[PDB]
Amino acid sequence: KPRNYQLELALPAMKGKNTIICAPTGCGKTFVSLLICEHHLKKFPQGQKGKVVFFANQIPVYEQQKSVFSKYFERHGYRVTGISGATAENVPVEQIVENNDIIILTPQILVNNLKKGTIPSLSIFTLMIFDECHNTSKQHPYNMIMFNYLDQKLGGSSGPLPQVIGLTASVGVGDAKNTDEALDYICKLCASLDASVIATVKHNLEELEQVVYKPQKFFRKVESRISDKFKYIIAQLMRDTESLAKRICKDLENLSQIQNREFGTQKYEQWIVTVQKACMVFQMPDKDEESRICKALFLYTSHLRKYNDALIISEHARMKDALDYLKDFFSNVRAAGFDEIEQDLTQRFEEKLQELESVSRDPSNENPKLEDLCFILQEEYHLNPETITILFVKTRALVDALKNWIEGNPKLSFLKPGILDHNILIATSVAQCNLVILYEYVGRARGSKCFLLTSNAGVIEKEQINMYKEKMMNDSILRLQTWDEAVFREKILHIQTHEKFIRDSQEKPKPVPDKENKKLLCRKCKALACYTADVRVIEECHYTVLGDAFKECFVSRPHPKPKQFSSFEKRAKIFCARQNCSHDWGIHVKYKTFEIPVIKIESFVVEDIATGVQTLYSKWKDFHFEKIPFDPAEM
RNA sequence: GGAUCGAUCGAUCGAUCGAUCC
Ligand SMILES: [Zn+2]
Repeated sequence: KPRNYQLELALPAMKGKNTIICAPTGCGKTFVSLLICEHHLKKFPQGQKGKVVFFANQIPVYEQQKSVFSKYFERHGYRVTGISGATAENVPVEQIVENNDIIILTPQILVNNLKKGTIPSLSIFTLMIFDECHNTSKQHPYNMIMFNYLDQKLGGSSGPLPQVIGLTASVGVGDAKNTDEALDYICKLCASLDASVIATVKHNLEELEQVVYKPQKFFRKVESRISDKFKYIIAQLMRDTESLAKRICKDLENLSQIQNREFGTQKYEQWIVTVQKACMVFQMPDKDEESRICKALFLYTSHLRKYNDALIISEHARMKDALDYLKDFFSNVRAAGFDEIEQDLTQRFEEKLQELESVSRDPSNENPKLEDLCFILQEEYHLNPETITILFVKTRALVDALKNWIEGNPKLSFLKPGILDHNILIATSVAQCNLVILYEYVGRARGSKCFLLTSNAGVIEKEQINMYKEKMMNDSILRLQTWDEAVFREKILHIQTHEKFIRDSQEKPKPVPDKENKKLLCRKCKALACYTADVRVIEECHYTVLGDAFKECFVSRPHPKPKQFSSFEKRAKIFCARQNCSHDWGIHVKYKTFEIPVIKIESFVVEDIATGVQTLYSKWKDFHFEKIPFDPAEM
């Protein structure tokens, strides 16, 4: 039943103006959107038909919205449907939009349609409902739809424009420090979404917080370990590896010029990636020993990166977990390669393992952060044995490490694995949620706690300034609601005019393609893969090769997760067809009836025939050449 | 495969991590 609370948010939208309706409850926002849809479709006279559209960004929320809209809008006789990645194949989306009223298509589908030519004008709709509209920041599908909307509006051909009624939970601040910058950011959001009112409950505050978030904070700053024998042994191993890596590259310290680097930090991983991407462009004229040098440097650098990841895991998670990670990596790479370099590194790690295993089993080397984590878990469960806790972790390499720790720790047995009956649900990013534990990470059950565990004061200061930013965002929302409509509409119109101007400004023309027939080579092998004259672009995003000689240059491998995406269907991945390379080149797909190995320029190095410079690109867009379109008439 | 977002880190750009969509 619609209560007065759900109507105090819908009143500013039923009048016929664009809003930024915001509520902390999901069910509340859904019911408000349903009431707005009902009041908007029922207000039209006879002869006209409404085409309200809903924008869900995720598949689960899309399914929930489609289900609730189909169950609600039944007695009214409105055709409600939905379009996603599993429905926009060989269906005339124009026929779906023209013959429906409450379509709930995802925003990427509407962006693709507006780009293709289907649905030329955006005036076909009469009410747009953006779900979680605080994502309208930059280049987002919501922002691209709003760019088309503002271009058709300010362009001087404004037709029957639709209402752009939004829906969010937090208006968001971004990186504002003073109240002026937060007000500017909220005005920029309201301009990009083109709304004149920010609906927020200012009358019904009594029954607001009965069944809402109502969180709490229990910051717990901890210290790191001191008896770091494992870190010392791994640092000695990495120093030996880096020392024996300089036998072929004397200026390895010269290739990456940033600062002093230390083992076990993200800066070391960045230095590793930089020295990898810098030593992969050698131009030795032998082209035979140069391949061995590049492969040896790639192997040493991959081993250093794995050791650095193991150090970070041992710093955050347990020691046995980092040891298991290193053993798993070594066992996985042992079956792929059999060269003397891999043998040397594996035998060195095996020599160190006889002592690393004894060091890991030492009960006096337990992490203190895991210690007081299990302590606070024990005390909170002794306080209440029916608490469904969620433990957020930064890396996905630790969501399973902490699960193994919970399953192995004898001091606690009441917990169950809940990697995302299941008591604790160890997740990474997003129900009851009776307890949250942000472990090194930077809405119900009134009485729930939220413990933040970290070994750095940085996260504590960031959470403090985040609470201050939430307070200042509430104050700025009150200040904006205090304003009238005229000056606010003029301000948002000026903001969107300036944004349209600066957007028309940054228009990069077509870069002049090189008429030279440059070629591609593997990363860790430097073997001739294919000439760029043999590369065909499929849909301005995907690239493939049609050469018969290229068909034998790779080897297929079953994909761990195949899923078709509106154009193709995945079948397998492709690897380099050498003795001990096994380098990830791309993915094998089917377009309509053919089998095509679509490659990625990330795992490739470009070599020119004119000069001979070896360039390394990241994405296809940065790579400029004669993009020959895919011709099905050939093969 | 491609795009998008967020966090961290490093010289307006780049790297890593995580998530989303097509
Ligand atoms: Zn290769």
